[PDB]
Amino acid sequence: SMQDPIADMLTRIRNGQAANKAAVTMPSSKLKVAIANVLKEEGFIEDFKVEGDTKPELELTLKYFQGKAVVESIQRVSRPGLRIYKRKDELPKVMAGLGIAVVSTSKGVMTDRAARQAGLGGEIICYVA
Amino acid sequence: ATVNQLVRKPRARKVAKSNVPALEACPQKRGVCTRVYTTTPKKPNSALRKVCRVRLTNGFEVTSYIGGEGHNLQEHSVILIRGGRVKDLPGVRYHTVRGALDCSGVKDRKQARSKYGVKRPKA
Amino acid sequence: NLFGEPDEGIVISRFGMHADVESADGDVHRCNIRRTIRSLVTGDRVVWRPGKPAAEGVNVKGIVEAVHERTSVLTRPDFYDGVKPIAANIDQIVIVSAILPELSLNIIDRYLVACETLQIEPIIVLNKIDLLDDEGMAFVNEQMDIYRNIGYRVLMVSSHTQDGLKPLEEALTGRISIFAGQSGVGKSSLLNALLGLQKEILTNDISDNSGLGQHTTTAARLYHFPHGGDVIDSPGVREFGLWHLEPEQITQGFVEFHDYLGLCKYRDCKHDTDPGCAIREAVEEGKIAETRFENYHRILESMAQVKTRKNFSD
RNA sequence: CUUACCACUUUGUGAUUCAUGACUGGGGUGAAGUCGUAACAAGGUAACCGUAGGGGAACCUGCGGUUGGAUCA
RNA sequence: GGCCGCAAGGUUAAAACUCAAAUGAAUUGACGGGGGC
RNA sequence: CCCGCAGAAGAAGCACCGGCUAACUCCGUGCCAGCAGCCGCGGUAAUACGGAGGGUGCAAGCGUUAAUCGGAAUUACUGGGCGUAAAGCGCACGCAGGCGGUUUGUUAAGUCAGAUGUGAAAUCCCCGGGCUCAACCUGGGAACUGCAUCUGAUACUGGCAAGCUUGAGUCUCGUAGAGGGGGGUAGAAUUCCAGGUGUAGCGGUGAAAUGCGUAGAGAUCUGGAGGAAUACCGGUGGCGAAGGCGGCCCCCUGGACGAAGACUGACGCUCAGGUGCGAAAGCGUGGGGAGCAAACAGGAUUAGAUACCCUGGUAGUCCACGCCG
RNA sequence: UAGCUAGUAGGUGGGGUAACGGCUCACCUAGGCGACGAUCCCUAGCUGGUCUGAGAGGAUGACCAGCCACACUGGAACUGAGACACGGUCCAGACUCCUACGGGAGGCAGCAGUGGGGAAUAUUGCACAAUGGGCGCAAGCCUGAUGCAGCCAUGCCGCGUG
Ligand SMILES: Nc1nc2c(ncn2[C@@H]2O[C@H](COP(=O)(O)OP(=O)(O)NP(=O)(O)O)[C@@H](O)[C@H]2O)c(=O)[nH]1
Ligand SMILES: [Mg+2]
Ligand SMILES: [Mg+2]
Ligand SMILES: [Mg+2]
Ligand SMILES: [Mg+2]
Ligand SMILES: [Mg+2]
Ligand SMILES: [Mg+2]
Ligand SMILES: [Mg+2]
Ligand SMILES: [Mg+2]
Ligand SMILES: [Mg+2]
Ligand SMILES: [Mg+2]
Ligand SMILES: [Mg+2]
Ligand SMILES: [Mg+2]
Ligand SMILES: [Mg+2]
Ligand SMILES: [Mg+2]
Ligand SMILES: [Mg+2]
Ligand SMILES: [Mg+2]
Ligand SMILES: [Mg+2]
Ligand SMILES: [Mg+2]
Ligand SMILES: [Mg+2]
Ligand SMILES: [Mg+2]
Ligand SMILES: [Mg+2]
Ligand SMILES: [Mg+2]
Ligand SMILES: [Mg+2]
Ligand SMILES: [Mg+2]
Ligand SMILES: [Mg+2]
Ligand SMILES: [Mg+2]
Ligand SMILES: [Mg+2]
Ligand SMILES: [Mg+2]
Ligand SMILES: [Mg+2]
Ligand SMILES: [Mg+2]
Ligand SMILES: [Mg+2]
Ligand SMILES: [Mg+2]
Ligand SMILES: [Mg+2]
Ligand SMILES: [Mg+2]
Ligand SMILES: [Mg+2]
Ligand SMILES: [Mg+2]
Ligand SMILES: [Mg+2]
Ligand SMILES: [Mg+2]
Ligand SMILES: [Mg+2]
Ligand SMILES: [Mg+2]
Ligand SMILES: [Mg+2]
Ligand SMILES: [Mg+2]
Ligand SMILES: [Mg+2]
Ligand SMILES: [Mg+2]
Ligand SMILES: [Mg+2]
Ligand SMILES: [Mg+2]
Ligand SMILES: [Zn+2]
Repeated sequence: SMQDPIADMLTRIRNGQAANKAAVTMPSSKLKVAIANVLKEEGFIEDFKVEGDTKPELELTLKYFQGKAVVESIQRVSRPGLRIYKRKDELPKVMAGLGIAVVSTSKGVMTDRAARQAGLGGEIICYVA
Repeated sequence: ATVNQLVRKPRARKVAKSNVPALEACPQKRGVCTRVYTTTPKKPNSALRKVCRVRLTNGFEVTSYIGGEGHNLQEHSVILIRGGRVKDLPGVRYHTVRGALDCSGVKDRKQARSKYGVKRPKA
Repeated sequence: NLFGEPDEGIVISRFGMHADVESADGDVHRCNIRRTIRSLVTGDRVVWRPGKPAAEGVNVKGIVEAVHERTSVLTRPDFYDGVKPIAANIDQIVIVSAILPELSLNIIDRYLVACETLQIEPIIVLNKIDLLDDEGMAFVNEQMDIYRNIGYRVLMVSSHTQDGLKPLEEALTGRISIFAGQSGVGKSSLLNALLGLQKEILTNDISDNSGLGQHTTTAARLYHFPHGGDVIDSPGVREFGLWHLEPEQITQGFVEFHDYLGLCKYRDCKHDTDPGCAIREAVEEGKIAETRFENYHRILESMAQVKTRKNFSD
């Protein structure tokens, strides 16, 4: 059964980039909305929108700067089988800081950069490059 | 595979089997030759290998190789054995220290004398 | 040195990696062989040397350096292996047959052809006559006489009852005799009876089951005859086929055929149905043993079946 | 002087362990012996799996199964 | 050894010892009591 | 520690040199003697064995053995795999356990932040200092990645409460199906028995033989008895968790799928142990036994045929109930 | 190696301890532990640390430092602030030693040293001069701790053999 929606969203994005789709659609979620907001802020994804009220759906517009996928690598790090929590100092750096690691801190969901600049540690949702 | 499986049972490493069990991690041992006999090697090699079966101090009985040309070993000889392995001799995993308290050095050996207990020729 | 001065010796028996060698003094020892030696069988005469006799209060393995040139030798062709010798320096072979394991006028003929090609004097013995009834004895003798009618020494002996050995003993004295034949025919038991070896030491003897007997003796061992000479126990054999021998050498092997060579109008007379084949009519009037003629033909046609292999036997 | 606790010990026994061991079962390695050649090509009766019976030996036969089998408009 | 089985045996399951290989796919050739022209 | 005296005067060995791996030639030998960490060498010019010369490395040491870690991602947390190389239980249900859709509220257990206390000294590291240098000793610092307590943070996981319907399940209406269990029945065919006709062979093989037939075989017709299996349909077809399931009909019964609508409201996934099902062969008891057929009997072939082939043929094959797994 | 446990797990009361407590006893309750591995079996002193490793880890606990346990084997207590006491006591056992056969004596796992085992590991040395410690007002006495020396290429570092 579906036991992790976040990895599902990540793999939907990945397979959409591989199949060169233009827009993907997940069953939305507050957490899914927050992660999508991060990737729109970081210029990873062009835009996102939520429709419906009883069964809301999130829709994402994938980017392709040279026709090649803008997000060339994305992977869930803290999975349900094994959670991952990092303290502020030991927060990771994706591609030596060229990429972005999304972390949920006590002050919401933010990039590793914003987190350690705010001095806050959290669960590492995933790595986006 | 799954972390849960590793938690239910951790990864058990592979302990190494010592190829010289009769040594008991001792660099050398002392034994008495109960029998000296000539054996034959594996198919690529043809020879009459001089080996001796030795009853060790710690109760173990093993067959040991005798290096160099010729030996003075006989029955009831108190020799010293060392670790090692002979490829073409199946079941022989020990050498004899030439020059160790019963076995003399090799006669007229001139090179690699220390490997056969041959004192430096007076010159 | 760890070894004694080299000396001449006989090969009492061969066991793969190492053989049994008797020195001129008459003491037998297990002795290794040098890899340069290629062939070494029972009866061979070798130069060897024993090891210094001080190890565990017993003797150490000797080394055999070389073998002397064989005088005679008994060989047998082996598919996948070519012709291989069983025993060398032999003087006489004794074809040992027995009624119970198998009666084979065909194996006896193959052996006769072989020994005729090897110039070795043969002798036919038929073992276990104790099993046959008196009528059956008269039913086996009137075809065992087939060979004694061409001079072959034919004897009938019962190893279990030691019956009629005595002429066999006489014929065995002062010669070198290899006991050959199919497995189960009684070659080991016959040797036990004749040699009268100590009860503690006897050759392995298992009884035959159903159609054919086991292969108990898997070796060839020399034994010193009580009166004089030597015998050799050999392992039983199944097929003594002769593809190595040329087809003409088979016509020569049948001794009852020289009486008719050059009497066939066709010079290249295959003698089967070619017109004017002298031995054809010879066997028509009973001069030749019909069974011998048919055996000759069938072993010839057998050579055609076993010529399929491209291996060489020279 | 007595009573309680109690180390040692003695039996009746049980369990367990070590050393040795009569007498054996199979195994392994060497291999230049012996008997046949079991498999590899359709290996000359396709091999193999489970099971049962048989046989000096590799093996043979029955039952079901597989292709990890060739040939076959 | 345990458990199971009436039994045949099944399941769980070592170690001593021994070798430098064992193996999978594919390549070129050679061979087939394999086919085709 | 310093000064003085004499004299090069008192002081160099060990391993290796085929590749890995820096270093090569002669002689002896001739699958012998021997070497060898691994591949490996030696049978007449051996750079691999022994000796010599030459060279390479290290040096008051040098080698060998033992032992540990590494290289080894070769137990893979960092950081491995399972179609054929080792590896998916035969299949299913299912307790414990692991994990868990979506919204709101609360809690602060996990988690994060801060603070405090502590984490002996030595040792490790850094900047210095002292032994003529170094080893060594030593000052200060760093570190001791840990633990504990307290105060907060509430995004995520957990707990609590209230929901929601998208997961899961129920209902209504139908469809297809060798799904399963039980009981009847049918038509071919094999064999057997009895009878009718009637002659001399039948049967079998590559060829034969064994075998059956003059009491009449085989052939053909009629009647009967019994057992087992369901040509054609038939399929790259269907059904079942798997093993498996094939004439027709009846009785009982499981699952799947489709349309529309309602209903419940996370009730879910997986599953160590456990339970159940589970081809063929096999075992127990009792029936049944047509055909087939291990074992066995026989005839051929063959050295033999203990096999393949042929003539027979028992267990078994079938049924009931257990067992086997 | 799947069950183990009856002072067993609790309670009340008494006793006992420097101190809480089944620490002990009487009675009462019938619990307690265990698949988050009890019990049983084998092995083992623990740590700071040491070796290796880029790191995570791996191996390990020789020297030095902290803790623990033991002092021929088994048991017990006394004395004392502190012991169930290495060079104290009692008993029992084994062994060794003395014997007048009546009975007695002993404990190097302190420093040297001997035999034995082993491939293998050193002197039956000097001094309390220094630092510690015991006693003493002190002087001072004692200290095989310690400071030094001896032996060993066992290791590291340095130098020479021109
Ligand atoms: N009835 C009977 N049996 C006999 C007689 N002689 C020997 N036997 C038996 O037949 C068997 C023969 O075995 P064996 O002698 O080993 O046979 P082999 O012919 O020597 N050859 P192999 O060794 O290969 O079997 C034994 O059981 C033996 O005792 C005899 O005269 N009569
Ligand atoms: Mg052969
Ligand atoms: Mg025999
Ligand atoms: Mg061929
Ligand atoms: Mg074959
Ligand atoms: Mg075949
Ligand atoms: Mg059979
Ligand atoms: Mg199947
Ligand atoms: Mg080089
Ligand atoms: Mg060469
Ligand atoms: Mg040369
Ligand atoms: Mg050399
Ligand atoms: Mg040199
Ligand atoms: Mg590793
Ligand atoms: Mg792998
Ligand atoms: Mg395989
Ligand atoms: Mg496999
Ligand atoms: Mg499966
Ligand atoms: Mg959730
Ligand atoms: Mg849960
Ligand atoms: Mg904190
Ligand atoms: Mg510290
Ligand atoms: Mg300095
Ligand atoms: Mg919550
Ligand atoms: Mg509702
Ligand atoms: Mg299970
Ligand atoms: Mg069945
Ligand atoms: Mg039955
Ligand atoms: Mg029955
Ligand atoms: Mg048949
Ligand atoms: Mg026959
Ligand atoms: Mg039924
Ligand atoms: Mg109380
Ligand atoms: Mg009180
Ligand atoms: Mg211990
Ligand atoms: Mg590493
Ligand atoms: Mg430890
Ligand atoms: Mg010590
Ligand atoms: Mg002692
Ligand atoms: Mg007191
Ligand atoms: Mg104490
Ligand atoms: Mg004391
Ligand atoms: Mg003492
Ligand atoms: Mg001492
Ligand atoms: Mg003082
Ligand atoms: Mg004193
Ligand atoms: Mg020194
Ligand atoms: Zn003619």
